[PDB]
Amino acid sequence: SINQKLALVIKSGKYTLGYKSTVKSLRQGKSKLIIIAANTPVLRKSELEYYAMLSKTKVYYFQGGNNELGTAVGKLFRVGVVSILEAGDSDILTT
RNA sequence: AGCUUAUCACCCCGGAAUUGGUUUAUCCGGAGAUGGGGUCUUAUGGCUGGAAGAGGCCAGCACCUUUGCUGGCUCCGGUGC
Repeated sequence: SINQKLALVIKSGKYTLGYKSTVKSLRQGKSKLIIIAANTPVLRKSELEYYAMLSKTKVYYFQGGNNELGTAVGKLFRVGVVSILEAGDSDILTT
């Protein structure tokens, strides 16, 4: 269950929301996992994948739109991409 | 004609729930709000050149007359379903 794993990292780990801040984290090497919404434009999705290739960052594709991804991270606004800086008690990186 | 002048739009920094901003009219923001600093269109307005030498309003003089001559002032504001 990705929703339960993603909910746990919010309460303990360090995360980052939004496209502009995610690219900054990948550029600095601080990112460990990126989650992309289903309805993200392909050109933006293609650019994010290219950035993760250069920094050797694992990419996960969320099975839902930006409305659904925002709910999973416990926010009342749409989220297009989520960058995980470091996990806490969750094992999302090892699953 | 020169300088300058803008709602909208756009850029940089930054990263938002204790949701904020905002129109008479409810729309916008992690696809990046509010905020701080910038860029641009010149509708339009301001100052200056054009240009006071013009035009306007008066006063004092010549005189059949071709008809003129000499003087001053022409400034500074307010208001709107």
